[PDB]
Amino acid sequence: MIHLYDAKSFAKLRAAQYAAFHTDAPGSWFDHTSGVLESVEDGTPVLAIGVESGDAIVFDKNAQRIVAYKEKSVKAEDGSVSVVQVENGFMKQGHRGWLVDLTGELVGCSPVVAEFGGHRYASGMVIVTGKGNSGKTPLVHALGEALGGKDKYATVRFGEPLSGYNTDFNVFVDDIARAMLQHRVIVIDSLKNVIISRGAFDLLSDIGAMAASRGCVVIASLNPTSNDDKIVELVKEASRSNSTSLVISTDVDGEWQVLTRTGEGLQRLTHTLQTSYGEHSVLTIHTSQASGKAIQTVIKNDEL
Amino acid sequence: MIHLYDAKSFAKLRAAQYAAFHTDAPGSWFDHTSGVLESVEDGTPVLAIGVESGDAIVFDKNAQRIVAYKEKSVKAEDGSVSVVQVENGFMKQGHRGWLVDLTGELVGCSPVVAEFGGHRYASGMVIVTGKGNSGKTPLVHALGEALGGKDKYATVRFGEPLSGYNTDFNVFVDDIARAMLQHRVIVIDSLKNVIISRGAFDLLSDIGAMAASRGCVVIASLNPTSNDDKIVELVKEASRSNSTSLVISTDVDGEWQVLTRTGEGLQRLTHTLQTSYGEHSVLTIHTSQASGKAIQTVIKNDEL
Amino acid sequence: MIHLYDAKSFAKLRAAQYAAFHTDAPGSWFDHTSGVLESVEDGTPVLAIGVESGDAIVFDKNAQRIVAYKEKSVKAEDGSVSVVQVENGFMKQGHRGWLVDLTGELVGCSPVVAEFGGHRYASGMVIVTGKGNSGKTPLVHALGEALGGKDKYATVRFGEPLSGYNTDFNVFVDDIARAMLQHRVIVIDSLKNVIISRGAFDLLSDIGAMAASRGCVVIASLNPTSNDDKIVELVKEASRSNSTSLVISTDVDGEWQVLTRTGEGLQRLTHTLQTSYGEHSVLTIHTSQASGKAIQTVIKNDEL
Amino acid sequence: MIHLYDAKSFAKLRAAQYAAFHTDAPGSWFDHTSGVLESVEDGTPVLAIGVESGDAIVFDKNAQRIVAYKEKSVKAEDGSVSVVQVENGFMKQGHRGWLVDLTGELVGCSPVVAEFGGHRYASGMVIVTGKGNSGKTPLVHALGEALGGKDKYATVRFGEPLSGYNTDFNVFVDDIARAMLQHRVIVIDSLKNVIISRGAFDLLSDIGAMAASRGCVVIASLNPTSNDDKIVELVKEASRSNSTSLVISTDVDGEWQVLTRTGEGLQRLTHTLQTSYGEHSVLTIHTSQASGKAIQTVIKNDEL
Amino acid sequence: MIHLYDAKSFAKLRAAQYAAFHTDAPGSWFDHTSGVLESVEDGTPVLAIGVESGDAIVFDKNAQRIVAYKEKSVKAEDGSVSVVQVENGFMKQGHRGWLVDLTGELVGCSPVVAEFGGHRYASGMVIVTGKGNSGKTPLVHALGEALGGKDKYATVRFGEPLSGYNTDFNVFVDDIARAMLQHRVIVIDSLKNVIISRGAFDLLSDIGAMAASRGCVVIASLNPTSNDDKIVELVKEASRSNSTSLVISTDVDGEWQVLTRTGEGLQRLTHTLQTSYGEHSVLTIHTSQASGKAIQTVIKNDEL
Amino acid sequence: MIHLYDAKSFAKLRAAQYAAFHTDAPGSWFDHTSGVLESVEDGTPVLAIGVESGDAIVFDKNAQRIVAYKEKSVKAEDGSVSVVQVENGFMKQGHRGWLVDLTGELVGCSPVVAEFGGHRYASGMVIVTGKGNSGKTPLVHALGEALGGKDKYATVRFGEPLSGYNTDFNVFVDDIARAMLQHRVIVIDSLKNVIISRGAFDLLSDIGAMAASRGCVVIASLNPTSNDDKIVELVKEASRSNSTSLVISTDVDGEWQVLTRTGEGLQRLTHTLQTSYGEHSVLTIHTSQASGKAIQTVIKNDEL
Ligand SMILES: Nc1ncnc2c1ncn2[C@@H]1O[C@H](COP(=O)(O)CP(=O)(O)OP(=O)(O)O)[C@@H](O)[C@H]1O
Ligand SMILES: Nc1ncnc2c1ncn2[C@@H]1O[C@H](COP(=O)(O)CP(=O)(O)OP(=O)(O)O)[C@@H](O)[C@H]1O
Ligand SMILES: Nc1ncnc2c1ncn2[C@@H]1O[C@H](COP(=O)(O)CP(=O)(O)OP(=O)(O)O)[C@@H](O)[C@H]1O
Ligand SMILES: Nc1ncnc2c1ncn2[C@@H]1O[C@H](COP(=O)(O)CP(=O)(O)OP(=O)(O)O)[C@@H](O)[C@H]1O
Ligand SMILES: Nc1ncnc2c1ncn2[C@@H]1O[C@H](COP(=O)(O)CP(=O)(O)OP(=O)(O)O)[C@@H](O)[C@H]1O
Ligand SMILES: Nc1ncnc2c1ncn2[C@@H]1O[C@H](COP(=O)(O)CP(=O)(O)OP(=O)(O)O)[C@@H](O)[C@H]1O
Repeated sequence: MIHLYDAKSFAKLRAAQYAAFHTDAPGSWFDHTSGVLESVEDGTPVLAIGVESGDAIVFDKNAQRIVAYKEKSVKAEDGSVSVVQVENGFMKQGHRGWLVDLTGELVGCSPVVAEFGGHRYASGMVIVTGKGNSGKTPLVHALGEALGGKDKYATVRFGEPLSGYNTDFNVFVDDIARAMLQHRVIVIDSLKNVIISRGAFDLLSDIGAMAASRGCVVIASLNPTSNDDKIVELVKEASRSNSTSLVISTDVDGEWQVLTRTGEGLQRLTHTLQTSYGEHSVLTIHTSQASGKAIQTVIKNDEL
Repeated sequence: MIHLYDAKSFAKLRAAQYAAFHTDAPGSWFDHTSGVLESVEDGTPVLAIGVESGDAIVFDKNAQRIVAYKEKSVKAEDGSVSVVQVENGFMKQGHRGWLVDLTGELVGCSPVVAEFGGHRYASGMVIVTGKGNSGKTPLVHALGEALGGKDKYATVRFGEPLSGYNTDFNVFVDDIARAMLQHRVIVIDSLKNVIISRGAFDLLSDIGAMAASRGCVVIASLNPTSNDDKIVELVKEASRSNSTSLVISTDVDGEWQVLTRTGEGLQRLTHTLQTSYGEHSVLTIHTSQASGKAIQTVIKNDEL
Repeated sequence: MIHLYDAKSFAKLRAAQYAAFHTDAPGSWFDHTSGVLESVEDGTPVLAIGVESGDAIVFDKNAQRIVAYKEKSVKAEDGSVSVVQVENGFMKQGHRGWLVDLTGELVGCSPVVAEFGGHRYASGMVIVTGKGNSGKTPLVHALGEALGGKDKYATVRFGEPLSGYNTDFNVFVDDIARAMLQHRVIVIDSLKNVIISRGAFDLLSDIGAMAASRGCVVIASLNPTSNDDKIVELVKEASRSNSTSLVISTDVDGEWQVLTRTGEGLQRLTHTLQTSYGEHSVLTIHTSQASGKAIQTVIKNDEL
Repeated sequence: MIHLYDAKSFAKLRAAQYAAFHTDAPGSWFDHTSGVLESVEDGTPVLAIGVESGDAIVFDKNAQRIVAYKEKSVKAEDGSVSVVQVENGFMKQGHRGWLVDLTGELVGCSPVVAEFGGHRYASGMVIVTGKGNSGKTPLVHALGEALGGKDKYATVRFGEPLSGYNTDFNVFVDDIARAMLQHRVIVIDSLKNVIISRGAFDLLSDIGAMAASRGCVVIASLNPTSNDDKIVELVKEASRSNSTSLVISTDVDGEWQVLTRTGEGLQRLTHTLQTSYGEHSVLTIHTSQASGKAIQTVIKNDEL
Repeated sequence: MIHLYDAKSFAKLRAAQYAAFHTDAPGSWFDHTSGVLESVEDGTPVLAIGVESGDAIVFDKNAQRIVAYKEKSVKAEDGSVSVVQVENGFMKQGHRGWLVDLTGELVGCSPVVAEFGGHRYASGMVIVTGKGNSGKTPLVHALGEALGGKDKYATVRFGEPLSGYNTDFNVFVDDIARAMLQHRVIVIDSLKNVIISRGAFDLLSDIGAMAASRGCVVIASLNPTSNDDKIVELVKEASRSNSTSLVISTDVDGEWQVLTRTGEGLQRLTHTLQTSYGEHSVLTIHTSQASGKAIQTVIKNDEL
Repeated sequence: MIHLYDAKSFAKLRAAQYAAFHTDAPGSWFDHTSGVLESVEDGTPVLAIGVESGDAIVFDKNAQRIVAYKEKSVKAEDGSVSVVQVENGFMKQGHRGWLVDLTGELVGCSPVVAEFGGHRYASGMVIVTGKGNSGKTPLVHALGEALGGKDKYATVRFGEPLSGYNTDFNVFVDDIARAMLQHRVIVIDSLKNVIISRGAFDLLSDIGAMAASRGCVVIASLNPTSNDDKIVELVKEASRSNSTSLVISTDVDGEWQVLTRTGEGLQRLTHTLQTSYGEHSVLTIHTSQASGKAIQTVIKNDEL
């Protein structure tokens, strides 16, 4: 919905967003939204995500797909009215994204999802990319395990010529939806076949906000393989604007750079990670500051 | 509608447009249009805006979406006839934009929306853009607060991978319509995912006139990230022709240039703004001339 | 329809086309077609113009839109048959343009619409463009007033982020049709949003011929802003081939050059105008030869 | 249909094609097909041409449009079967082009349409083009009158911002069809708006064969105005492959070069024309050899 | 269908493919397939070819178009099932290409179609192309006569602005289907208007296999006129991969190079042809080795 | 489905994926999945593959196409639900790929399909490409025979102008499905006509995963002929990301290099092959290390 502000209420919001990343307990936002979700009347639509065609499928709090749901309206304090309807397994009325308010007045945040090795990581979408010899898949799994901490991370596999890999987009968004509804740390191995159908474009622009609102983190590998400048710019835009955080490889093998967005219009943070391989290619992240647009852009041209 | 002129009535029109920006009390046009809107019969369609498909959703004077409205025709002074009809929540007959006359013979104006720091600001659409390190988001919010003055400003959030951000275009236009019907100062944070569906193209060409007719101001951040010459020219065209005013960053951090259109075919005004950050990135605009097309173009190439 | 000719009937035609521009009384063609129109049976469709989709809306002699009209055919001398039918407000049978013959055997002319400052001006479509500091809007209004002479000119406003400006294409062509049905001097302030839907392409291809047939003149500002070669070439094409006359700015502020097509197969004329500003930006045109395609192409490259 | 040949029957065909251009009486083929057309049962479809959409309208021998025609089949000696059906003014079964055999075994000819100034001219389509100052419209009309000889030529006007000019493609193909059915010499002023809908593409590839089969000549002006390499190649392809003859301007004003195709796979002929203007821009062609592909290509790059 | 192999059956297949070109009696495969076709039940669909839309028309063994055919299924040795159905003149079920097995286990061959001047020529599609002064049309006809030998060759004429030339794609495929069903040597004069609808793309990828399976040869002229790199690469791909053989012009007038594919994955053969003109441009081919991919590519760039 | 992991379950998975390629008995995965398939209830849909339009056809365990199958759902451990329904021969509900779980928790593997000449080869999709004089076709057949070992390999022929070659995409995917359902070693001779319809894009994205899941290998020749950068990049992408293994030619005729993906997140292996020709072009592979992305990219540019 829309929000109204004066100098004072804006200063307050800025303070709360700052706290959502820097001082709240890591993973607390996820626990809070998990509660809001379990307070939902059973069978009520809580999330809608676009399929290949541009249509959306809808799920309930138990990650069950709702095939039918008679029209229902809800007027928010905003004055606006939200209407949801599901016919034959597809949304007839409503919108993509969360169909229940998980944030209230706490919007534009980057809820800390976890702390590891002395650094706080943001919820939302993290794109792992870069050129060079550092492997993306091993890094995505090591980050998944690290941010998970005491919790197991969820792995969504898509579009790789390996055994058991799903290659159907519609199954992919269904896997993604279920993961976000049930797990704080999510790994997506291969955004590649996504980088185009209306569904893929929707996913690219919707997932980061979906995750940030839930307080969960989605870690997706994006190999900028092609040298075709039209998708190169797409990968770069995804890395710059549809991602809450960016993890990109450097000149030095095994070393990565993390760029974190801490809130709407706030400064981006940056830090470096060292990594190494153990048996069967299992990678470990070793544990042993603000950046301006100038810096941001320099990192981005690495994609060229 | 169309208007007829001879030298004398054209001169009177030019004098009136001049006063609409330079001498009318700031924000008085907004108060005037609020009265016109309130004098509308309850349930009568006053505003139509396009959704993603290119279809239009319609609202009444109370920012409530009209789903059913029997065909009704009105013949204007012009002799032309306006016909409106709404079926199943969508405009069957009519046009995008204001469905009631908010202007009469006072057309082609840039109704002054507010005065701040000794400068008059126009209603209509303001695009905040530019390259460099000066942040756009902090600026749109500071400008929203400053032009709001005694009034709170409305914030429409769209397409950012942050908590509570809507990413569905159809919800976005619903938020925009309601904001313009109820508030004089609006902030749109992120025109990014707009820069393409028919709905997005409609918004870009419709919003400035909608707002200028209402006497409200829509301050939209537009980060010219991509270097893909096709959207680059789209961003530049938007900044040059679809905006009533332009606020662009300079070589010096914290400093901005404001290019204001004062009326149809009138000269543009320019002035500079100095700004600084305080706690939690809250930005403040400090407060302590005509330009030609050549100057205009020079600023525009900053976009490259 | 088609016309048959031999050396003699061809010479007569060229003599008559020459007269239509060079010796006929200014604005006499418009008075004549006004006569043809008014002598039409009430309700008879007289003009069809394309809407956005490519469909056409139809008007009667009083600029009223015909929503229903039973199929009716007419056989001309040509032997050809014209069939017109209107269903649910849209043309089911017929063609875009004038539905009644306003020309007969007198075709291929640029009927003189007015004489001002010692120069004869042609009816049809005039595109006012060019790069530089010379203002397009002040110029079209000044031309409208001057060619209007004793008569007021009609102003059609479209696609500008200013008050009261319509931005819906379908309302635009309805405005245009009515203006041509009722006035000899018409100004369109902004073909910009036209420069693409089938309706827009249709308008660019139809308007010039429509106006010339009626003996009215349509003066349209076309700011060649974008540097995107695809539309830049569209602006040139429109300026070169869809315009009966071209008024383009020069290196000297306030100075313009006029290129006039005087008839089918005839030479273009050229003359220069000096102008100056008075109060509130009201512009005045001061009063106080054939060209070859070489000259014409040179002017055209000013668009680059 | 298909044709079978052995060395002897092929040599015979080659001899007949040679005679169709070089020795038959000018215009005799037209008279022959005129007879074949008048021997057609009244109301039977003889010609089908594509409209904008890609559908085709059909005419009878009197250039009357057939709106209904119950399915009918005809087996040619080829063994093949030709079926024609017209429903609601549109061909339901059949093909574009002549629906009655006008040629028999005499195919691949370039029937001499006329002789003038010591040169034989071919039927089919002639495209008049080129850069420079020589005017296309005056030349098309002078050629029309010259080839007409004792007969008047038919003029089809399309897409020019002049009085009485039709701008609707569907009316244009109807004018073209009628002209080919009733006249040996046809002039089309402006193929411009054709150079894209399926109808325009069809016309470009169909007209030359339509005319060549009838023994009529279609003279169309094609101004290679745009510098957009995609249509430049289109104009060049039209001039090279969809035209039976090409008339192109040279470095010297008033001088033209004619390139004539004399038959399928035969050598092209070339000659030069001198011209001059009389009163009201009436142009006269003064009256007082084989070329290879090398030569052909050189002429074609003139279009660049 | 699919075929299984071990070293031994693969060796036998390679030996059989070798003999299909090098040792079988010229044109014997065509005689063989004629017998297979004649043994088909009357009315049974034997061949389907695509029309412009991408739909397919179907024929019986007597080159008669089938408009109605009740669904019928046949299970091949492969285990697969072929189902055919024809409704309202169009294939409802089935596939493009031969609907009956003309090959059995003899697949991947280039059945020798004829021997002339001491050289064996393959069935399938032959594209005649190249730049320079050597004429394509005279060559396809001379080759049609030479490979026909004791038999007349079939000529399918398409898309040339000459008398009796069909320009409708749907008639073109009907002519092609019938020719291949009834004649061993076919000449297609003009693949030009093909080089795009789904039907045209289908023809390019289907014709070579259709003909090679029948044992017939289709000699198509392809004039690489345009310099538009996109169709240039299309012409080159057609010449390289969609043709069983390629006949291309050299630097010397009248001299051609013949590149023949002898089987799947086998080596290509090359030989040179000298030619000369006689009366009325009738060309005669005078009669008085393996190449590598490098040579292959060299010839191909001649197309640039 | 999705899988949850912590450090320990992840290490086990990587150990198992390593084993699937490095130590499991060659071809044992295929025997295992053959077991899963045969234990499926007759009639149960087991595999869905896309046809040209983007729709999917479905097969049972016996490679028979299912035309009708009433909606049936199944809930996996994942909690997710799989729903399959087939109407009129097409999948109404379900997804492309395997409709029955062939992998369970064992995902992301490249199951060893065979061992030949001291090298283990992976199941999944192998693309055989490269520039130069080394023949693709002889190589795929030689690999098919070698990896076949004691078993015959299945050959799927598509898009070549030779006898018996199918050129219809829908028959192609039916051939492919049947081959994977019934054979461990499969060769596709020509993905060329695939490199675009939704079906083609689907195939390129699905086949590798399908084959790897089954434990079968699909060897496809892909001749990178065109120099059109758009498809050149499509060939690289397919070679880089849609292939489980890549076999590409070198500077030395007869010599190839093999790049094998050994598992999800694992390193690629590389080895070189020498080959030679025997009778009738039958090729023999002679029998007698990890790579980094740098190495991999260098190989890829050989495509340019
Ligand atoms: N306290 C502070 N001091 C200096 N700069 C600050 C600041 N707080 C915020 N900023 C700057 O404000 C800017 C905020 O970003 P914006 O320019 O609005 C684009 P964004 O929306 O953050 O990302 P986007 O363009 O990908 O959507 C950044 O340059 C940030 O560094
Ligand atoms: N009094 C004055 N003296 C000098 N120039 C004036 C003037 N009044 C207006 N102008 C110029 O007239 C021009 C008016 O704008 P125009 O070029 O006609 C269209 P616009 O207002 O720029 O809208 P647009 O950019 O969307 O097309 C500007 O160059 C303005 O500076
Ligand atoms: N008396 C004359 N002397 C010299 N040139 C003349 C002339 N009369 C006409 N022309 C030329 O003939 C042409 C007439 O204009 P048009 O009818 O438009 C034919 P065009 O200009 O060749 O094609 P177009 O439609 O692209 O402009 C112009 O070049 C005009 O200058
Ligand atoms: N007797 C002869 N002596 C020399 N050349 C001859 C000839 N007869 C015909 N030719 C040449 O044969 C060629 C015939 O043209 P082709 O190369 O087949 C292309 P076309 O079909 O004529 O035109 P197109 O490519 O635009 O469709 C021309 O180069 C012509 O000069
Ligand atoms: N005995 C032999 N000695 C050397 N090279 C041979 C050979 N037999 C076959 N070849 C080569 O093997 C290759 C066979 O062709 P491939 O590249 O596999 C596909 P193609 O037959 O060219 O069809 P395509 O061009 O449509 O893809 C050719 O380079 C051929 O010269
Ligand atoms: N033990 C190890 N030592 C060094 N590198 C290793 C490694 N194990 C795996 N890698 C590297 O990690 C990557 C594993 O391949 P993938 O799973 O495909 C991730 P990627 O290659 O970064 O993305 P991709 O899918 O585009 O190939 C490769 O670069 C591989 O070389």
